Amino acid sequence: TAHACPYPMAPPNGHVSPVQAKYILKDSFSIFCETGYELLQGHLPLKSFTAVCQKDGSWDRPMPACSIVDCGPPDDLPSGRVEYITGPGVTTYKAVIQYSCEETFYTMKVNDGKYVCEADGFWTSSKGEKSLPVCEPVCGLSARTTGGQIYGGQKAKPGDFPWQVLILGGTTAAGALLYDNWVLTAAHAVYEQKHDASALDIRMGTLKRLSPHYTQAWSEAVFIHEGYTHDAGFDNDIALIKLNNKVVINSNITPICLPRKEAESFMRTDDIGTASGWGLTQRGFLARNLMYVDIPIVDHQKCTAAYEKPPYPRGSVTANMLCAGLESGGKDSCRGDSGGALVFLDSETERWFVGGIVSWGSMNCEAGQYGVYTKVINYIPWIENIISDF
Repeated sequence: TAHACPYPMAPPNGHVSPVQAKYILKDSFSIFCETGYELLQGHLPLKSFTAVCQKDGSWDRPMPACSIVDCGPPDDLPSGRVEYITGPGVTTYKAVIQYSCEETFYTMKVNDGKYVCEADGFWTSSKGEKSLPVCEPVCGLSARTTGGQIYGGQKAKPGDFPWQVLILGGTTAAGALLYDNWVLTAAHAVYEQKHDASALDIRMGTLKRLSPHYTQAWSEAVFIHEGYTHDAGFDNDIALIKLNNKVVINSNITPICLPRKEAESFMRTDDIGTASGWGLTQRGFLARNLMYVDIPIVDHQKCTAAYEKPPYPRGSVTANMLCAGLESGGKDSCRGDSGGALVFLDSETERWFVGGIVSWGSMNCEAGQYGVYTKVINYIPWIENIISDF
């Protein structure tokens, strides 16, 4: 009582493993699909398929499909767009799509935006990446002419300092936007709200600190340099604030660039940096409008020694700080707001980068009393290490 089962005809884009002239009781056959095609019984992908001829006249399992792998509609790229290369709406095995970032305010990182639909069902970059690319904000753009110092306080125009950030709530301080979801500031400015990031009301995009027209952001987490000690000097006075959401990048909101290896070239003694603020840490009155001042780097040895004459503490100025200031810029001109960025012009790239963070300094605006700033370049690995975990 051993008879044949209907000769197995493979589905399109599939084949039968053991090709026998006839199949009878107990015998078997499997179906394997071409590369880029998958076994489907209905809408269910199978690990594999193997039908066995029973005592009946029929096979125990019906023929499955060998259907092309579909990577599905490509995800939306934030601050970017997608283009179908192979053809409109085509998302199956070996189809090609091409991501692009918005033209002037974003640049593409992580790869060139080209993804192919692979056999595993994932859109895959040339580097083998199965995640979306990232549209990073272009940094260091400004509306200013140059570093053409026009002595003393000046009024900021729209787009002059698009990285400028105002930090309200528990503290009153400043910062600078990095990328579209980080804010660089001084540790002394936000140390007390280290265990309470929510209480940091973060605002940007506005020249006027009292304007109802600003862009709002909220801190997710605050990262104090572990080397900063609150009740013992300003060494390692640097902190990062993570924003809960990314901010829109336009003419009024653009991050400052981080200083690259060769940034020391443009921050030598007598090189000109710019500090901006409302006067949050000076005295008397706050400015309604954003102000700035062009100030030269002061010889470190001259500044070290200036802050050692009596009555003063020693070890005040460390290798983790730089000094800048004018030798006679009354009131209007001074250090800046606590946490604010001291910026410089990379002349090769025409991009502004942050070189200092307003940290501390004398009360008497400045001669012989310069501002002291956290030397940002010493902390690049510290900054890179935190921003890479997010």
